[PDB]
Amino acid sequence: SQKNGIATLLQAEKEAHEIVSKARKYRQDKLKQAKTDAAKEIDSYKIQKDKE
Amino acid sequence: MGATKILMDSTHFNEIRSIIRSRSVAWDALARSEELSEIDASTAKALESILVKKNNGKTLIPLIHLLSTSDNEDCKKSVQNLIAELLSSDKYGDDTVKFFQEDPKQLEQLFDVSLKGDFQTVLISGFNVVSLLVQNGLHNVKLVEKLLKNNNLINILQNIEQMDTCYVCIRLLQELAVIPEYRDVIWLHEKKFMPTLFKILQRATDSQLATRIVATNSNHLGIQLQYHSLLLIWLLTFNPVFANELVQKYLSDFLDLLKLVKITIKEKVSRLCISIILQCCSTRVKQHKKVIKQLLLLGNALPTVQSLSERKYSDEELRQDISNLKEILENEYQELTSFDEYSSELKSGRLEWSPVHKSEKFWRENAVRLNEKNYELLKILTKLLEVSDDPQVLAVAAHDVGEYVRHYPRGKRVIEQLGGKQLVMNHMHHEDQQVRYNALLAVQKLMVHNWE
Amino acid sequence: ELYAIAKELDSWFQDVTREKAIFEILNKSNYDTNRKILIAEGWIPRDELATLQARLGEMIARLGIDVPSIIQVLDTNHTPPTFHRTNKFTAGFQSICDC
Amino acid sequence: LTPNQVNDELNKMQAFIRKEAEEKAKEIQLKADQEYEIEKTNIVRNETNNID
Repeated sequence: SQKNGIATLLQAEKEAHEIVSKARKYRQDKLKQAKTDAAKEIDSYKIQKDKE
Repeated sequence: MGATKILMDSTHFNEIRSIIRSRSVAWDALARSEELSEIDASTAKALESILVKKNNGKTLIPLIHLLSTSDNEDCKKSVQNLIAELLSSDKYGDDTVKFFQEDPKQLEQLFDVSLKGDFQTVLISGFNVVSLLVQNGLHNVKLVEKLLKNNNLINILQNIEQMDTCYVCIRLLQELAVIPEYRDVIWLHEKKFMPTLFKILQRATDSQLATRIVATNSNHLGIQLQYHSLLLIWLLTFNPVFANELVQKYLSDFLDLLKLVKITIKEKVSRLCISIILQCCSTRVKQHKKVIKQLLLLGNALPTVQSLSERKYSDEELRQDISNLKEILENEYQELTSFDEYSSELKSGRLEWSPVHKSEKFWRENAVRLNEKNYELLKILTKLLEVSDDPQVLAVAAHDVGEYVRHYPRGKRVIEQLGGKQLVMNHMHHEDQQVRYNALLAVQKLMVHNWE
Repeated sequence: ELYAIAKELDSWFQDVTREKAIFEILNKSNYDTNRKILIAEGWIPRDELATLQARLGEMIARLGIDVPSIIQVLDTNHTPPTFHRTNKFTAGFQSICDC
Repeated sequence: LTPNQVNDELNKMQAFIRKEAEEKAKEIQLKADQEYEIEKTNIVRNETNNID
């Protein structure tokens, strides 16, 4: 209907906005994860080279 | 089980399922009638008997091997797909992953009892197994080797008049493509399928599927086949070097893809067109500029660029897509301090209608280049013009002479050194009315602004 | 060139005028940026409503994707106008009457 | 027809739009993953140059 149709449209709208925002937050988290993983792996690799 | 869930919105998969699944027929009398060991059929029957929601799941494991070397295609497909879904239904055996895991021998053995029989048989035997090679975490890298060097399924995909087949085959192909390290291996087999990937879009090019004058072009949701195809073409968007070469072979169809941005009303379709063509661009790989050069050479998209620019579609992803697109394609467009390339052309002896040939945005003042040798740099072009009558070069040679004299009104003396007006009127007396038009333009503008 | 082109420059004039008009039809319409199905309404007669609520499909038979249309039944406060007929033969009479 | 048909059309189109937003967000998150990987790559490459 419409008395609840408008509410359903609002819920679909907030669903879309929330999912895209969560995706962008995951994007920034991917950037920070790149930083952290680079740090971890390169520390391990430095240990590797020094032991070698 | 967070594994693959495929094509739920579709129905052709559902029809090729229900054709043998909805049959609530006896699955026990088979072995008793000289088909198999009898307990196997008893449990094939118990499949549906235990199908009632029971909130077990550990009394059907061994049956995988049993249907391996069967010799009567009557008692695997159905229960095969039934157990496949039972797995898919995330309610039975949600931890079947480990049993699948410790040794996939019971799985990789399935090849010879999978993707066999007729195309419908190939599907009904292959979809189930491939749904299970989606085992979260790593996935078998070895079965794919045999699944690809094979040729019967590919023969199934070779047909053009059937769409369900290629649709579903490459659809599951892209679903599994979630493992980025498989597009690589299949690359060498590119020439076998990528042309197939391109034929559908080439048909879509001038075929106006949206205009329903095309009776039954695809099922009401069938057009989504193109959507899935471009989905796959995007799934290969994290290895540029892969895109680097195959272009040299089929650049033309990739180019004329340009139309899809404006043609399709569907946002998805134009979106994927533009996104794919762009993401081909990357600082990652080499020669990542000449591609757009040839783009301008043949297509001349900039009209289309701004045309689509004026009509955005309220999609942020698309906003950034097109913004990049425009800037990346336009900033180089002024890569023309063309003394070097004009000299290269001069020594090349070949001329052609080109923005490199024609761009006044610099010629506002460039007679400095003309000043290298008594303005004779173009006199060589003039004498070649006299030598032959090749339309492109013949026209372009005198095309910009009018512009160049427009750049210096003082150049009347070099003009009279030219004194080609008789040649110009002759060009108004040769074929290809367009070049006659250009020659008239040159002579008229020249004389007029010598005596404006 | 003029001889050749005018023949259909006229046609382009007609076409651009029509495309214009359909813009303006859209331009007294609604638009929102984030939601993707518009809010709309119609002012066609209940008298001929059946044929057009059928031709929803015929129109969508020329573009069918997912929606024959969307039309939800609800009537708010308003004064419907009045309509009259002449059958192209009593034109003078009813024309003078209305004017 | 009936208001049920149009209501179902509204809801199915909403579901389709939500799927579109989900899949596009997934494309962007995967792009985040690629930027992740390449950034980590160049960082580790400079680190490897120095270490070598």
